[PDB]
Amino acid sequence: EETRKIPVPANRYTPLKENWMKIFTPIVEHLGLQIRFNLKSRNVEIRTCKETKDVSALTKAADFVKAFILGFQVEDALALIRLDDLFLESFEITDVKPLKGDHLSRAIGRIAGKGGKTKFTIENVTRTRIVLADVKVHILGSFQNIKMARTAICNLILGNPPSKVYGNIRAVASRSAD
RNA sequence: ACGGUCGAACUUGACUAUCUAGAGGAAGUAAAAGUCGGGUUUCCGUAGGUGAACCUGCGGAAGGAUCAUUAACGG
Repeated sequence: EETRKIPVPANRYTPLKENWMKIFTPIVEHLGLQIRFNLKSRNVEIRTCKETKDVSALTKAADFVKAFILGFQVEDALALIRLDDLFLESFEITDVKPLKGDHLSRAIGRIAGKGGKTKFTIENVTRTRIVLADVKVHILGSFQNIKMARTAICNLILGNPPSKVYGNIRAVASRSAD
């Protein structure tokens, strides 16, 4: 029996505690994996028991809990539980353009937009989920959808206004046999 | 008449300033319906790319649209 341990930061302890039943129930019910949260090591531990139905379910659960810790909602990583062709690609915001200080903050703003609206628009077009950590961007979706979302985000964080980005991603989504 | 003094003005070169004729050159204008025919958020300073514009490099600005998380840490 093998196990996987994944860490949790201090800012994700309370979301883990509130959503704990919605996390451990799908892992143990139909995947059949033991789960605990070590408070000393601050780790979510997932284990294979005799009740595990099939191999690689523990990898599925590990991706689910890792996606929840990175900042995604519990149902958007339950999508990683159910679907097979889903991945979790992430990058830093300074990876494409060296931005210092206030400029960097403005880049973060034009991933969000007003009220988060711009971000949601990309999530509507690329069919992905984007999480903005403090200087990090995480995309959950299919491989081509991750490519479209990262193209939109990289276009946003090197200077393009949101309307041009919307038009470009709508043209690409029309061309992508969606 | 010698000499001294005040000194107009005259001649010669330089510095000039003004007035006044000009062969020629480079132009433009009116007359010829004569001949041939897509990219960009907005900038600043410096440098290069054929002068400017524009593009790129380097360093700066916003005069550019912040969503989500963050009470435990004791045995």
